[PDB]
Amino acid sequence: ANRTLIVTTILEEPYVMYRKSDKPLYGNDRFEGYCLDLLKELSNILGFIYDVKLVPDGKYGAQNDKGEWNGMVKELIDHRADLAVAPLTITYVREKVIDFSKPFMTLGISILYRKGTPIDSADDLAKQTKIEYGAVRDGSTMTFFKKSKISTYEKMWAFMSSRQQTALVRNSDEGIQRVLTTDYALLMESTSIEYVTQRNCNLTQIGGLIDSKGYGVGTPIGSPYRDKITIAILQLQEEGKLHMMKEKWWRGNGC
Ligand SMILES: N[C@@H](C[C@]1(C(=O)O)C[C@H]2OC[C@@H](O)[C@@H](O)[C@H]2O1)C(=O)O
Repeated sequence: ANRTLIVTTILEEPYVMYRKSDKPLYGNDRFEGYCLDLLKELSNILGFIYDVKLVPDGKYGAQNDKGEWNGMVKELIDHRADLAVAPLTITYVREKVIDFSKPFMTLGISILYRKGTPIDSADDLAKQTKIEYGAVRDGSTMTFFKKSKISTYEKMWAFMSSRQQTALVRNSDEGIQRVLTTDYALLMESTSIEYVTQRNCNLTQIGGLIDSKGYGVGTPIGSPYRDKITIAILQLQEEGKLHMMKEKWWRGNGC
């Protein structure tokens, strides 16, 4: 408990954001959000100090054809970060190469679209071509479709990848702008959809959850921190703190 832990993260509202201030902010103070509040709580419970670095390449983490990982996942593999604290989705393929705490938040893939249409499910998207749909390129949602053996999701992946230049987007902001200004539905995690729909009363989640998973803190395989982090997350849940943090960043208060 002396060396400063390096934490890798990624910009994604309301998890991780640049704090605004009339005066200059330095180091960790530049960042705010649900995950920064979480990290602070974890650091208090476990008694460590930390240095927040964005993932250099700006990516969550995916495998290329040669099987090579990038993004926050690779930062951990290569021991360039001690922890990843982000909306980092716990997946089977990632568990092969990094360890995750128990989840601090649960979510599933769902659909962000506008209100007032006859679209009620992924099946409604899949059976037509007029409304475009896609996902953020190279994250867990995209990979879910790429790897699905379910007929509907296979059809959807065929659509997304055949029209990849338009259907797949670079980040959440691009995807939301597409929903706002074109006839487009974004495949998106339910937690992130909820943030958006609270802030724009024209937008809605369409249908239910397409899968069921969690965000967890990532560590390099074998890290002693992983189980300690799980214990801390369990404590925060027990204390009602995870609920309070969600309400602070999704609803409003407090503050
Ligand atoms: N959390 C995902 C990344 C991503 C997704 O693939 O869904 C990218 C971006 O997509 C929109 C929304 O789901 C947000 O939480 C982000 O999650 C991951 O860990 O790969």
